[PDB]
Amino acid sequence: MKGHPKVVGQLNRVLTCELTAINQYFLHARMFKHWGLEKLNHVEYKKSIEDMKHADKLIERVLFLEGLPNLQQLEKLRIGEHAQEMLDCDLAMVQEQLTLLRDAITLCEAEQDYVSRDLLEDILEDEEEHLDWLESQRELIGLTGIQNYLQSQISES
Amino acid sequence: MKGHPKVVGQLNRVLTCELTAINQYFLHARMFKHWGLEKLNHVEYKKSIEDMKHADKLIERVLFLEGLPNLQQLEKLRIGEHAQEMLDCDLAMVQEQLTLLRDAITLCEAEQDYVSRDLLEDILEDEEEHLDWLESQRELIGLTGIQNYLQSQISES
Amino acid sequence: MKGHPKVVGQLNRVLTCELTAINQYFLHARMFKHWGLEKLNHVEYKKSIEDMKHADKLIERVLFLEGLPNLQQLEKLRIGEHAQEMLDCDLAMVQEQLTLLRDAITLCEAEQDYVSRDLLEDILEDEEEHLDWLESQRELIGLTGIQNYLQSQISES
Amino acid sequence: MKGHPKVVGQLNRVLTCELTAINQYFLHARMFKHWGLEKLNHVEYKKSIEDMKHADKLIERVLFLEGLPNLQQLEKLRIGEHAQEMLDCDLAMVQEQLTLLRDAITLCEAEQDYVSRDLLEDILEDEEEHLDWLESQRELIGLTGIQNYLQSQISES
Amino acid sequence: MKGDKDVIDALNRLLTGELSAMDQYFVHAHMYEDWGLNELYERIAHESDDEKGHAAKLVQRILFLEGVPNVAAREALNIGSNVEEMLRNDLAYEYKVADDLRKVIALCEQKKDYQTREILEVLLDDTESDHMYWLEKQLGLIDRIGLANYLQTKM
Amino acid sequence: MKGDKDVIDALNRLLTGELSAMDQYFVHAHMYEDWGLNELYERIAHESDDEKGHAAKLVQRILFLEGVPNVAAREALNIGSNVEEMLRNDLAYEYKVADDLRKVIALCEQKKDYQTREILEVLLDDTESDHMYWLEKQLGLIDRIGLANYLQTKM
Amino acid sequence: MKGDKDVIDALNRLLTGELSAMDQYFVHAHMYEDWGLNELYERIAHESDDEKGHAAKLVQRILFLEGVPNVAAREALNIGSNVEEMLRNDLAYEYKVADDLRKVIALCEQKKDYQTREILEVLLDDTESDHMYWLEKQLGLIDRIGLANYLQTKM
Amino acid sequence: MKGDKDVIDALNRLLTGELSAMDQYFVHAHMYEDWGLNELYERIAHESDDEKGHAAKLVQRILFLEGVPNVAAREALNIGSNVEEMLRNDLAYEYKVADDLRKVIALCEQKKDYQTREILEVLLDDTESDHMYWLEKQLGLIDRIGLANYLQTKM
Ligand code: HEM
Ligand code: HEM
Ligand code: HEM
Ligand code: NA
Ligand code: NA
Repeated sequence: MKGHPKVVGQLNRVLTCELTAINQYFLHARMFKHWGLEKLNHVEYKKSIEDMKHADKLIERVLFLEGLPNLQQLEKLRIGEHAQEMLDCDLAMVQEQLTLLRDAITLCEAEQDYVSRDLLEDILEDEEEHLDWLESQRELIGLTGIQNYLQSQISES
Repeated sequence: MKGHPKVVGQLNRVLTCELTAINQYFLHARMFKHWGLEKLNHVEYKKSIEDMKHADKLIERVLFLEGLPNLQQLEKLRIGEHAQEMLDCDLAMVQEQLTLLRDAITLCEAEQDYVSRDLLEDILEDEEEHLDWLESQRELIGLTGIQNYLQSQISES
Repeated sequence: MKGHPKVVGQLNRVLTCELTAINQYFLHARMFKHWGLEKLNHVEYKKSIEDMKHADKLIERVLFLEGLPNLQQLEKLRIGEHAQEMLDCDLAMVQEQLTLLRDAITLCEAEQDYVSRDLLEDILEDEEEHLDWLESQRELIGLTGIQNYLQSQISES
Repeated sequence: MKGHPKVVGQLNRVLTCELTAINQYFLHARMFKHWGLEKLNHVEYKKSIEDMKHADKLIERVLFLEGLPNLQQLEKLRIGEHAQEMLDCDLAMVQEQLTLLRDAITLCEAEQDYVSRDLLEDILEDEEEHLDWLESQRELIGLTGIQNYLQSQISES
Repeated sequence: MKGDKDVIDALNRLLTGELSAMDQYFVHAHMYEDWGLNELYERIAHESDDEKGHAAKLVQRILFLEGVPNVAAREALNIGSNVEEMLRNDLAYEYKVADDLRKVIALCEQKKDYQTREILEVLLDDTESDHMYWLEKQLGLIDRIGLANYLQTKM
Repeated sequence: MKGDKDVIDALNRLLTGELSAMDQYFVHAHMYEDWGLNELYERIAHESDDEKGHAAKLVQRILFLEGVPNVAAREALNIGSNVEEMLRNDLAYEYKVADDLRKVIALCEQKKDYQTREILEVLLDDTESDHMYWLEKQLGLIDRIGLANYLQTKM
Repeated sequence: MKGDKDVIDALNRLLTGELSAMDQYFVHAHMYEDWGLNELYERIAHESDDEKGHAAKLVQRILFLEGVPNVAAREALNIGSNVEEMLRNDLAYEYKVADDLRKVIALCEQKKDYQTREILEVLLDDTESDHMYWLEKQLGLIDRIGLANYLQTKM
Repeated sequence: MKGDKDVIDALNRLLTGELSAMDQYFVHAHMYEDWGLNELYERIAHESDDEKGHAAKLVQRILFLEGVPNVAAREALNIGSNVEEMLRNDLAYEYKVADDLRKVIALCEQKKDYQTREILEVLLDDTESDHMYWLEKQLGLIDRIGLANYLQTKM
């Protein structure tokens, strides 16, 4: 089905941002593994796998809409040096990506692209569950301290 | 363990190339799925998963060697329009990446980095098994024709 | 039970034709096996087994009706040289045998031989399912070509 | 929850008596085992285990009521020389302890301590089932004689 | 509940569409079976069953909204004579159904009838992601391997 | 094979009948479900499925006989407004289908088309022994226990 | 995230509605059990549990949106005295909840808060397709079989 | 049976208490979940469920005693802002519930309503031995290990 050019452009931009998220989440997961923080590894890895599924769905939607998926471009990665900075960078990226998703859902509704909108709404609920998790982690660092919080991440389960 | 700067640079370059391979293989797998060629989808997807594992191992090795994994840079993607062109682009990328791996193994041996060399040798055997598969596919297209070859890819198993 | 002489004669003629069908179908199945066309082997063999069951039922009915089953006579066999000719010969024989079955069912109804008629109606439905299959095969040869059609018969399942 | 001082005192006195019961029942069970009366062993041991559970519940209740459990004091033990005397000593102790439990239940009701009263009522039903068993044993000794009664205790089951 | 009158009219037009789709997929599946193309027969028969499920959902929604479902009306069927023509007719008709579903989803959004909106969104998701996509893949495969190779895979 | 032209026409009229039966049983089952009468909903829905099976058999027979199945034409549906009316409409329509099936069985016997005869005999056996009999039983039960007791059993 | 202030107010009004629904369904289920009508007791108790699930989802959404859930406020309960009155009160209250849910879904669409929109769309789908429809079916059954037959099925 | 009027009034006050407890434990469990303190979330949610069970028992008893359960009234909720405050509010409210339960058990003993007495004795046993004791243990642990160690165990 020939999709709207604006919808394909928005999907390609959400795809760029999902790929940037995959890369940042995997680098952060492996930086966490390198420090022995295994539960943070596990969370960031499953989140990178999740954005992997999201990018897969966006590529398939852009292909179905007879567009050209743009896997070449990536955004700038925010790689932190320590756990708090990495969590803040992840938070900032989730927030930017949620703003982007909301703009794309608005445009998909304006163009009567309703299955693109359903796709983007699944991506939105997932990204906003991870936003919830990151805010929980920040509150936990504020509550128990960074040393106690990091001690809880040593064991993966 | 503090690794050699040259070995970390070579590992980071092999990492750039493994990430480029992941992206190209996934785009090609989903272009194949979009055309109903399901067995080609499956092969290219498992190959992208394999280069995914390779990039994971390279990131972990660069981190263990107290280097900074470079997940930001990617090489130029060769995306084909039809099956033969996509297979040729995959072939060209495997060949370039094998040359790179051989240079990195030589350097790792010259620096007595033997576990880096073992890592790169596993990546080499995998990449060169996929080189074998791509050459098999080209011979099969030459033997049965492109229409017969593509008909064999319709069903995933 | 003493059956009508006309009904026993018709049953004996349908029996001659069922035996001729058994022989032709088995020769054709083994000619197909000799050429490596295994799925055609399997079909023609199960069809010969089916006409075998039909001849068994006709013999038992002629014996119950105090007649003499005639297993000595056979009709002329149409043995083809290639797959299409063999399928056409099978088609011609099914059509002749269906005409015969319809005449016999008409006569069985005229003589109030209703269980003979039920027997012949089962034979009719079976022969006319095989007629359907042969017409399907001819349409498939017309659709995919003889080389593609024969390639689909190489593997038995 | 801060409990009434009178209720905590009564619970501590019931606890002293439950501990004395544990000690007397275990000494009697092992005196029975030493004589080969195994079923009497088993009964007196399960009764000592039961008073063990009772003392556990009383300690937990005195602790919940912000009191100090008194496990130091014990009452005088009535240790018999022969089976009948041991059963009579057990009977006397059960009767004294039942009088104590009834006084404590009355006081717990007067102080609106209703979960203390429920606890003490479970202890009362248990102690009074053992009173029933001891009276049954005395009637059985009167009915079958002491030699026949003791012969029935040789085998534990 | 009492549904909007325009929403019930649009649901009834969608019902006519789904019922015509059912008939066309039914006769096409059986024309595929008559030709020995059992894989197309099975695929198109399952799609006729999915059209029956969509029509059931639409009838249930029209009755819940206190409307009268119109199962008597039928659109003109476009029956093909050869495999490519039947696939192209199924694709044309899926395109028309998707367009009409989008119009009715817009109408349900304007009329605040959100639940009809999600029923029709599930219908549109099936129409696009289940059989329009499959038909486009099939026509692309016919273009790539040829019609005789394509039909050979469908036996 | 090449079927008799009259036999294919009669098979196509039977097909129109079966398809109209399917539509009527479909809307009636869903009208029963809308009213909480789930036992009637399930029974009438399974009868619509049996009509779909009969229509599949008729379409397969018409295609085998080298005819063109007519799935576009539909007879007028007689939709009831209350339970007794819908049961009586289903009964009237089963009666019409059975009469038309008998006429076509006679025709298939005259035209020596015995296999179409047994296909239609299986269809007539279902029409009589599966749902005409059931509908007569249901109307007799309504007469015996009353409509309010009868509908109470159907929930 | 920081939710829109109007979206949190509307979510809190929906929460008050769901909590009042829970209380009303709770007391109605137990009034049904007191009368031996165990099928209505079980149905209405499960609906009170579904209202508790909806209220949990709304509270989670209000807390995620950095609002303060209001579980203290309660709307006036409309408790019936006989079965028909309690069913009609439950229906009136489901109608009010569905209307208020539609208003809040419109508001979430205007305020770009799409995720609250789908949470409320799931809530509206339950309200319509789970218990408003069931209540309308029950009242129609009371109309068809009578109240004494209807109550006999509910024991 | 016809229960004593004072016993039904006291049971209704206990019901108001249990329902307010349910609301407070509900919002506190979800405030714990919003903060990543999943162990407190799960514990306090299960306590809200136990309050729902107690309220069900009280409503059943009030209806059996031919009274009218009051599920509309609610006491003022005391919602904390930080973990210690919410635990202390839950403890204060458990203390109030236990005091009120003791008063009603005394009343049921004076009014010879023994069965209400054992229902309330089971409720008091849960209130004391299930969650008042747990809350006192939690506050003592906060005093022993500190609040940051205590909250670390609750994730
Ligand atoms: C730094 C780059 C990446 C790394 C290191 C990486 C690593 C991985 C790993 C280790 C797995 C699990 C493999 C297995 O256990 O079988 C995985 C899964 C997957 N990846 Fe990636 N990946 C990367 C980028 C991407 C990209 C860019 C895409 C798509 C555009 C992608 C798509 C997928 C998919 C679809 C899966 C399957 C999900 C699953 O595991 O269930 N990946 N990745
Ligand atoms: C009067 C003629 C014949 C009759 C009535 C007859 C009947 C039968 C029957 C009833 C079976 C068993 C079918 C089953 O239960 O699955 C059978 C098996 C078989 N027939 Fe015949 N048959 C006849 C002639 C022939 C001829 C001429 C051939 C080969 C040239 C043949 C080849 C076979 C074979 C290979 C089997 C399988 C052996 C087995 O049952 O394990 N038959 N036949
Ligand atoms: C303050 C005094 C005591 C208390 C509160 C107490 C409590 C308990 C409890 C609760 C059990 C486990 C029962 C069960 O779960 O089945 C137990 C087991 C036992 N007790 Fe005691 N007990 C006390 C003193 C004694 C004494 C003085 C003896 C022996 C001279 C004794 C001998 C045993 C034995 C042999 C066991 C079985 C071991 C096992 O549980 O596997 N107890 N006790
Ligand atoms: Na071929
Ligand atoms: Na009745």
